[PDB]
Amino acid sequence: AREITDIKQFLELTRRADVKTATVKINKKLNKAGKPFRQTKFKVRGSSSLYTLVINDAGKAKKLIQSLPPTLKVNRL
Amino acid sequence: KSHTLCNRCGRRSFHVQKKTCSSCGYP
Amino acid sequence: ANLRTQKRLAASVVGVGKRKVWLDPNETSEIAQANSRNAIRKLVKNGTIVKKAVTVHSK
Amino acid sequence: KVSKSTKKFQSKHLKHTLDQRRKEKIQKKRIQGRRGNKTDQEKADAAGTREQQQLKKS
Amino acid sequence: LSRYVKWPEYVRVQRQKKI
Amino acid sequence: AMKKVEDGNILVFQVSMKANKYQIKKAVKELYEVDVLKVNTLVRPNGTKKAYVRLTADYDALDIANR
RNA sequence: AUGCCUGAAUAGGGUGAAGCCAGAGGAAACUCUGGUGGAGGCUCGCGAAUUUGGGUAUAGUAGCAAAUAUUCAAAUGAGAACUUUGAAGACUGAAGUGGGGAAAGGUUCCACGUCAACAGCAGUUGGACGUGGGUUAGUCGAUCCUAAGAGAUGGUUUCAAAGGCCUGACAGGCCACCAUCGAAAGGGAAUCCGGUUAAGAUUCCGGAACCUGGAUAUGGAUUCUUCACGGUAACGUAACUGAAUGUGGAGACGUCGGCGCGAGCCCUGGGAGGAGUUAUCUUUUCUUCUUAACAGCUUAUCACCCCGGAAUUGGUUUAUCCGGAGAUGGGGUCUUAUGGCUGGAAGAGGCCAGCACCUUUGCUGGCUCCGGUGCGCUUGUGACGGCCCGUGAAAAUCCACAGGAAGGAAUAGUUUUCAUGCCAGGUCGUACUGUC
RNA sequence: GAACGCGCGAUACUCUUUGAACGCACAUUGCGCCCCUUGGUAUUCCAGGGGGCAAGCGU
Repeated sequence: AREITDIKQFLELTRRADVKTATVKINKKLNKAGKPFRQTKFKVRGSSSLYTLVINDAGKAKKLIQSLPPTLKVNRL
Repeated sequence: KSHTLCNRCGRRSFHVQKKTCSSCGYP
Repeated sequence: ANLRTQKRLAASVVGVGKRKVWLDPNETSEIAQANSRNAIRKLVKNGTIVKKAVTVHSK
Repeated sequence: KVSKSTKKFQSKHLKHTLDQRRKEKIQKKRIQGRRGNKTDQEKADAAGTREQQQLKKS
Repeated sequence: LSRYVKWPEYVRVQRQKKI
Repeated sequence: AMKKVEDGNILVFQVSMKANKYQIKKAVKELYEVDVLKVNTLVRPNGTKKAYVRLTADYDALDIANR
């Protein structure tokens, strides 16, 4: 499995011809400041690997979710 | 276990160390 | 009324060995019909087959 | 706490090791008093050099 | 070395009979 | 074998001693007109060969067993 | 009797040899005292003996087949001391009466029915009988390689015509050396976790990943048009052509000792759950709080490089070894073994609580957190020191280096050890038990 | 003659694996090479089938 920090790379991954499904996973976890927050993992598998994008920002995750292709199947959790 | 199956005759007479059969003499 | 296989399956499913499983003496007929591990799991869930705890003995 | 190697050796090899030690001690004690058991260096020292041998012959 | 391998036996024999 | 057929989408066949996985796959494909995902073969104690032929998701093994 | 090849083992307690450090006596040599160090024909539990697997040479009498402890209630059954469940008593006590393997056995594995025979009483029980079910691999082994040795060819490469390759609008040229067998413990490309059966698992299912071979396409580089740069250096890189020929590395190699580090186990504090005991005392005793292969970033003792030139000799190990053949000191380069963070991955696994049913009767909600410790056991590893000794088996296999043959440009020049993309992986073993 | 199967051999109440036994090995269902042909995207890959492999310094 691979991790990617690039949002547009993830979007390019989800835009290819051989894309099956994308998984959106939510984790309720605390940061070093002690205040808990919501972390979102976007997972899509390419040719031979599973690429994961981890976002600790809620607004960015919402924008990325709204920017996903409308013909792409998305697994919630 | 000094002997094993002989391919030519099927008896338990093939000496493993000598690689020869004591019943049909193979080969 | 031969629950040897039932005890074996219960020990395997719960994973606590045959010395920790408890088969209900008042439910021999019900346990006798548990010929599969799914039925053993059902019996464990219903409480007919129970898992005994580790002995309380100081180290 | 006993080590694993100690347990393995004491379970496997202790008896024959002790027996061989006993046999070696017995043989050494038996041949301690015998006459005719010398090392090669001692035999050479008793033999002496060549010049010592012409000295002895004279 | 062994340079005789430059001549086969028949050649060597037929040249020995020449002598 | 029938449990595997109805659940695992796998057809269990008996094949010859002289057949390999390529031949079993090709024979299943030709005789039953199905796509073979994989073939796993073993040799039984009674001197016969048993093959588990898993078909692709495009085919239902229950339908092929009934047909 | 003496061997040879490849593996396992060569342990522990005690004592305390050289060498070294600090002292005292003496002009040296030396001798005492304390420490350190960890060696041996040291001890402890002509002769004899000298661990081990695989391979390979030269009268219903004697008596009960001997391995201790059984008791109570219920179920089945014609029949119960011997079958099953529960309760009690007892045993093995990790060097097991516990879980696996090689060899060997061959269905003894699992289910259903049975007691004619067998399991030296009995038996409704079975390693018995009868009928069925069961062993799934690109990644684990064999298959490949060679070891001692065996053994074809004409005794093991020998007075053998013993074979492949290259060049060129049939001739010429290059090279030497022998088949094959022999290891499921030696060398070797690559797979992990969770779940699943009456009996199958690194093989099945789900997820995740690597290895080898092949054809090809795209991007990038190959910067004026033609095989790229940087740093004093060690060396760094997204690439960055390389024939014959000649070399180098890995494979690939004795044993022992202490020291340093990592991991698993053990010990332990707080807290979040569950269980036991409570006439009295006991913030108490038990148990859960886990993170795989693989992948990205980062992280080194040693070694090496540059500056510099050292006695008032310094540095320094537990072990007195190092320095003008360049120390101390200052600044750098490298191997990634091994830690850390992250993806895999919490969705898994675990511990709880609650709500559904004469039924596959599964639904829902929480917690799965933060630390400490070492003459501890197991194991891996680094730099050393000691002793023996052929500089410590071979081969398959992969890589690199010298060398400069050849090739490369105007409507897609050459190369593709950089990146991404496609396809495939046959035969045999796999159930069960188990002299090393 | 032997092994495995249904007197017989996958055409089994034509002739499997062998055996003097013949591509090489062999206590293995192990390892190759050559010619034709067929299929799966196919000039390369993979697989199936058929048939095979015990010159001279002489005149």
